[PDB]
Amino acid sequence: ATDRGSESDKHFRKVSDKEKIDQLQEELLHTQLKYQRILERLEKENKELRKLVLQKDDKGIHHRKLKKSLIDMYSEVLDVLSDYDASYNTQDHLPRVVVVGDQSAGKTSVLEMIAQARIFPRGSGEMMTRSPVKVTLSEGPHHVALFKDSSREFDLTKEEDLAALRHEIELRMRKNVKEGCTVSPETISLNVKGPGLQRMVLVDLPGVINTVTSGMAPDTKETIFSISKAYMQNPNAIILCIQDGSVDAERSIVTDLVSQMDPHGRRTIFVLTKVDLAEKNVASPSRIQQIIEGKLFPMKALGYFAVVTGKGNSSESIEAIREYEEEFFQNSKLLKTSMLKAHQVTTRNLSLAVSDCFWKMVRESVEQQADSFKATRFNLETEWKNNYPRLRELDRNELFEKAKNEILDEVISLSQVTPKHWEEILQQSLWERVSTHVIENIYLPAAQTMNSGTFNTTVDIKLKQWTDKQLPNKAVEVAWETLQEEFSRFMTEPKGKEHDDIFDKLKEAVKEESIKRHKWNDFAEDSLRVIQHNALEDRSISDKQQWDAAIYFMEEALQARLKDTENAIENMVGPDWKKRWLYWKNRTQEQCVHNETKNELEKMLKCNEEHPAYLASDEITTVRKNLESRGVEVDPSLIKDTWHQVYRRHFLKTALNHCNLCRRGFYYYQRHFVDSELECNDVVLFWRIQRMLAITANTLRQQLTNTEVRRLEKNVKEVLEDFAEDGEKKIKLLTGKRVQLAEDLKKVREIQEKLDAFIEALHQEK
Amino acid sequence: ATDRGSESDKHFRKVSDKEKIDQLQEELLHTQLKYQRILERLEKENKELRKLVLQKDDKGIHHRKLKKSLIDMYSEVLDVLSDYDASYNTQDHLPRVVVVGDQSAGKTSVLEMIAQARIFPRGSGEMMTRSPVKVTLSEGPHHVALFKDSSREFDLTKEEDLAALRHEIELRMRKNVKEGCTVSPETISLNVKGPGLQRMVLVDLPGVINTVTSGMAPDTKETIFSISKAYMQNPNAIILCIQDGSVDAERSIVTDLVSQMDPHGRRTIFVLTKVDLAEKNVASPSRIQQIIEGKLFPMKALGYFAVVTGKGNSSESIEAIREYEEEFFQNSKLLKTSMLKAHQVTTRNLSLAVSDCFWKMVRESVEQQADSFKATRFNLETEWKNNYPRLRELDRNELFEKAKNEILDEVISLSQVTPKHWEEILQQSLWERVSTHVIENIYLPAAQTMNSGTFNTTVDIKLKQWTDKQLPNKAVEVAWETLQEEFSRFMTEPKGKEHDDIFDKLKEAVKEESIKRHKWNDFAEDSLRVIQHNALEDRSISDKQQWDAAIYFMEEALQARLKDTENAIENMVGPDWKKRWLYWKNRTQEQCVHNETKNELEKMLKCNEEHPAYLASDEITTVRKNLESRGVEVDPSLIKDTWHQVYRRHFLKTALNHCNLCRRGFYYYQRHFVDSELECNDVVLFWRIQRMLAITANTLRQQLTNTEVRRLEKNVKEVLEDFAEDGEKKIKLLTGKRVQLAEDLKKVREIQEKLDAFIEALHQEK
Ligand SMILES: Nc1nc2c(ncn2[C@@H]2O[C@H](COP(=O)(O)OP(=O)(O)O)[C@@H](O)[C@H]2O)c(=O)[nH]1
Ligand SMILES: Nc1nc2c(ncn2[C@@H]2O[C@H](COP(=O)(O)OP(=O)(O)O)[C@@H](O)[C@H]2O)c(=O)[nH]1
Ligand code: ALF
Ligand code: ALF
Ligand SMILES: [K+]
Ligand SMILES: [K+]
Ligand SMILES: [Mg+2]
Ligand SMILES: [Mg+2]
Repeated sequence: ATDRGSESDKHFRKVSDKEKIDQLQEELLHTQLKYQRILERLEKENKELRKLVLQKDDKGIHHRKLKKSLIDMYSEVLDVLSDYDASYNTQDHLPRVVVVGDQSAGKTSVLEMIAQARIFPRGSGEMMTRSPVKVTLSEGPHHVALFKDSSREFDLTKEEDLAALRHEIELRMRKNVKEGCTVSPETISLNVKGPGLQRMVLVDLPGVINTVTSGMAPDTKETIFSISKAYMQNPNAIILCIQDGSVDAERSIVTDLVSQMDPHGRRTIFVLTKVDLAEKNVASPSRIQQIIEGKLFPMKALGYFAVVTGKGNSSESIEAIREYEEEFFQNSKLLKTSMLKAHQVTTRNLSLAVSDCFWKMVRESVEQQADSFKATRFNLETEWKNNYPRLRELDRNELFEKAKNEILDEVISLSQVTPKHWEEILQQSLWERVSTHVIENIYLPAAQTMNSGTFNTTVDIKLKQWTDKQLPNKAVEVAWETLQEEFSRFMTEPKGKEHDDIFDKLKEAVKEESIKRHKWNDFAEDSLRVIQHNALEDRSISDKQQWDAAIYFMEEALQARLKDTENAIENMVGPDWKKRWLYWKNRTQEQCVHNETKNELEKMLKCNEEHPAYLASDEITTVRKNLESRGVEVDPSLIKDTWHQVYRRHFLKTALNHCNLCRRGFYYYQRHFVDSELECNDVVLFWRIQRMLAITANTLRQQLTNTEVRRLEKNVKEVLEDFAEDGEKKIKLLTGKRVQLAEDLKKVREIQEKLDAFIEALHQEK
Repeated sequence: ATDRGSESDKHFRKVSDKEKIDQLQEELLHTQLKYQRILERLEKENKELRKLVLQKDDKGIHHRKLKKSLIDMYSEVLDVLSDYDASYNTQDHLPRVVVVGDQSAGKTSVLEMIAQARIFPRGSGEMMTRSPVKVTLSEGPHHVALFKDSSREFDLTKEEDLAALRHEIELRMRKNVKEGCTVSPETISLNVKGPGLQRMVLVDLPGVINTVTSGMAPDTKETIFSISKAYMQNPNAIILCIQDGSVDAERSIVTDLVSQMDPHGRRTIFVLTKVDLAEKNVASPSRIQQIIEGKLFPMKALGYFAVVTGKGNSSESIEAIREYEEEFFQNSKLLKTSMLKAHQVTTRNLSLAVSDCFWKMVRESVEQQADSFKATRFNLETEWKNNYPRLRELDRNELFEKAKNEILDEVISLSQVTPKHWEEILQQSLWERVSTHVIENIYLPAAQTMNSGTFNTTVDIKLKQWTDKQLPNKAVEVAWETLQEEFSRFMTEPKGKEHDDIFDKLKEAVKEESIKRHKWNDFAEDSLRVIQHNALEDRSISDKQQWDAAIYFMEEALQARLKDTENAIENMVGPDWKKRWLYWKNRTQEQCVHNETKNELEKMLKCNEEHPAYLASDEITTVRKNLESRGVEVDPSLIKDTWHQVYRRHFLKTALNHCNLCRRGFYYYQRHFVDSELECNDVVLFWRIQRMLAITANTLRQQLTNTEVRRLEKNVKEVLEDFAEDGEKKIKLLTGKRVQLAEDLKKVREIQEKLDAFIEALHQEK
């Protein structure tokens, strides 16, 4: 009878097994223990069956050391790195090839005529590049590129598919840009296969703008510079410097961006675009001869200075661009009358030369990263472990689940609270809430008559009306709060000096959802009304012990009121001579008035001890004249306020003296046959309420332990499952700086594997 | 200007004038004044004597003094006395033409013989006359009728109006008779005029059954006898016994009743229905002759007449009665054998014998009804003079008006209550409500940490959440309930002896109605939330006096908590030896066990006075084993609860000593360049709590006095209007037994005036 919710769950839980254990045992334990093992061993078979078919498309199985997915290893390493750390602290050490040049140059053309002319939005009229776009190029058949690493199935040779693919990239480009600028560092990941593509990662960084026009947000050019740090602070970056062939080199921006990155040109190759505009204006090949020699290019870029040319139409196909480029370069005086042989100028030579320089840098510098990340992990683990010796290995998934079980365990522990605590806490809390209402609004005005029948009649009518409207509504609220008060203590209270504060955000977050769903039984009040009516209706106290308990607790309530009034009075009247002379204090003129106003009222009560609480205006006038006769002029309102506090002090002392004789007078045996005027009807009123609330608490406790705590437990389970799926809150709640460090350690460990996997793939040559 | 009465008077006068031209008086200019022309025209109509002369002629002698002046006025006297006196004990002097008998069909026919019109319910095989039906008969324009309170005139020569009269009578009978019975004493009244009518007042009473069949309630026969004795016991009434003539004289159900109520033959006249069955010998002719002569009556009788009717139909005219008077008696033995006398054949002789003796009884007996009227008025006025010298015709209207005015005045007085009292009581009530919530849920749990900064952080977070969710709702509850308390104090019995309870019914009903109809401002809680958040942000304390005030505030709260804990502890462990060996008491086994556990925990806390609230189960086991070594075995929860109580007591004593040191330090001076041992933070918290409570109380007082108190006053006025319009609620509320005495005195006076006018007219008739 102490608790019934736990028994119900066990009974039906066994029933479920008795009917379905022959299916549950296989699914719940046998399958799950083998499930993890088969992931390593049997999924291996299905992965290999498809992988081999995919490798045949790659040709990796057919040809040793030659596989189109071999270059995809390089991108996988960077994809983890960008997710692990997209900031300069990690990005600055990641090898890459970047397209750098004046925005007007159309610098991206170096990549458009390879694969991107079909799927990347282009054309003049507006700035196209909005954020770094990385394209993973690989020798292979035509295949729809990955867009934001998302799979696609499109034909790259038909306009209808390509147009939709151009839309997809544009959406990422603009969405990466936030208010205040037109460019964003947030990168876009593309991976395309097709003929003529080289194994390398080329990034089209947003074009630099000398000045921010009114058509662009003010921070455009500063943002591009910060994005330009992808190479300016990256010793592993290869820079393709694009000179806008429409304008002279002395008008360029790229010269300063790269010359401050590598003034020796060791990390860069200079490329020129739109050279054919030289013949749409008065061509000056003598300036081109300086261009090839790098006289006017401070970065002294190394390699052959390739040139890109195009019809300028934004619909020219990749094949059309290649054919146009070859014919123009092989005949134009810009290159035929200067030392720029077309077979070195052609973009396809740049793609090969860029691919050649790409693998040179990657193999040389990649091994340094493996040592760097390993050193990082050891330094992080040493400090992380020393500050958190308890957690040698931690994850945010492990952190959440521990709380999930811990929370459910505590709420169950809350369900283990004995009724003794519930009944005492509910009874004590509820009575204290309504202890003054009865005294001030029911008892004291009823005490103004000497007719005990009216006294009991008056209160009973008020109580029944009060009972119907207030008592069960306050009682449930106390019970609802009382359960939450213990729940919070069970939930988030520390175990002395040991406490995992890392879990407090989730615990309180779970509570708020669980209390919102904690709807107390809407009919609990109806039972209490019947109970309270019966508890009040039965006023028969035939037991001395019932009398003894009721009177002592009534005294405490009255003594509390007496001190409450007395403390208010002392402030109203101030210190007496004992404290005025002891602490060198004095009275305010109001306190002086109150003391004399008190004295006159005390004298009035000294004789008229039975004076009713209500004062006649003649008494108010009499006091005023009695005080005015001593030089004290008092507003009637002061007297009435003084009167109320002093009267209760007078009354309450009388009531306690009545209580003293009620217990003592009846206690003496020979006095029980003396019918004195000591009808302790207040003890009858107090006793019934004490019993009435005690029964109320028991009804609340029964509902508390039978229905409400189970609803609280059920809601917690519903909320915790929502949190289990709510990754963002789990991240937002689990921010303890050790799980985040543990998360970083995991990512560092993964990168070390990914770094070595690619490095291991480099070592396939020997 | 400062502290000058003249400025206050000028401000009050300006505001008063603005209110005088406000919307309250603006509406009256467009709703009341424009009808003063109609009021003036009505005054001119009232001052003209034309209406008074017309009333004198119409309500007195309109050329018919005997038939008109005091026949309808006699009916009014009877109606007013029956309204005042439900019983007939006071109607002995007022004669009536009473028709009683069995369920004979001729009961309807005799009443239509005297009231010569087919106006009475007609039926077969049933007792149609459920309830008494009064008809006033007199001369006037031929075949005209009236129905009391139906606002309709009836043509007695057309079937539609006679049917309307009968159907209205039947409907009133069906409303007088409740389910389960067929009869009801409630009356139905007609006013019928025609040249064939005498100055008579007739009552159509249910026939006697003396037995109940067909599922009818067994009380029906006693109800019938009571209805019929209400008149048959009237000394001045005239009783017409309707005898069914289809049976022998030996079967007469009503003879035995009149033989006891009228053994002297002074009222009772027997009439034989279905006289055609004497011609047919269906009924014994010998007994018919003897009843005509009167040899068969065991009593004296006033007379005997024949009921000259045949089965006929409901459409048969009165002249059918004349035709039967010719045919039955010229053809039958009733004259051929001289069984019946000629004057008994005539029903006009029955009508005249009843009418003349009826008015003779009127003139003989009605006059002396003034002696009992004067005696009743004397007794009522004597009771008033002895006990209620201030009591007047305090009927449903006067007491209601006085209570309404007192209620409005007391509500205005409430509306004028000073802000000081409002704010003080609001702060005290809200502190009573929130002190233990703060102490138990914020302060104590926070106290577990030694870092006052995290203590303050947790306290502020909990306070903000409590403000957002609970605090303003408790504040609004406090304001509303405090308003209710003051409103009840004004509305309910003043705490004196002068109160007259007679207004308590209306005062309490109005209080409940206005309180339940009152609604609080919707958005007070949002302002309170913002205000309380800002006040919480205000952590700047500079005055030692605020420090000490908050110290004593939280100190008194803490001492109350400490005493509660100590009393619970004493209950848990029982009294000490000082009482065990003084009052010869002892501890229970649980009490000794708890005392030993407390001693062990005290020893533990005397080595670590800073031990946290949480206990490890190893400490529980150690205490259990120590108790075993002391002969005591305990449940872990026993130790846990003892620890809870004693540790809280210890913490409270420690906090009280901490306050004792706080009052010897201060927020700023304890910290800067001093070796303070104090580190006091509770004072700031509870000082901020004091300030927030004071600000909330002041905001609540402003909202109250601006909107809510006047809203309650307006609701009170609306409720008073509703009660004024609600006659029934006034009837039930105003049952003070003095209202009823006033109503009885007024009604006795009215019947005395009607009787005096009636008797004066009677003397004018002689
Ligand atoms: N004349 C000429 N036009 C080019 C060349 N490369 C690209 N374009 C034109 O520039 C436009 C878009 O090229 P794109 O590489 O996207 O430059 P961006 O949009 O300014 O970054 C298209 O209309 C192309 O025809 C080139 O080498 N010579
Ligand atoms: N044969 C015969 N029929 C009568 C006599 N009096 C009345 N009736 C018929 O019975 C009906 C009696 O009316 P009823 O409603 O029963 O009177 P109630 O029972 O006293 O209310 C009339 O409509 C007549 O048609 C009578 O003396 N002889
Ligand atoms: F014109 Al660009 F990136 F070169 F938008
Ligand atoms: F039949 Al009756 F009164 F209705 F005698
Ligand atoms: K452009
Ligand atoms: K009948
Ligand atoms: Mg572009
Ligand atoms: Mg009848």
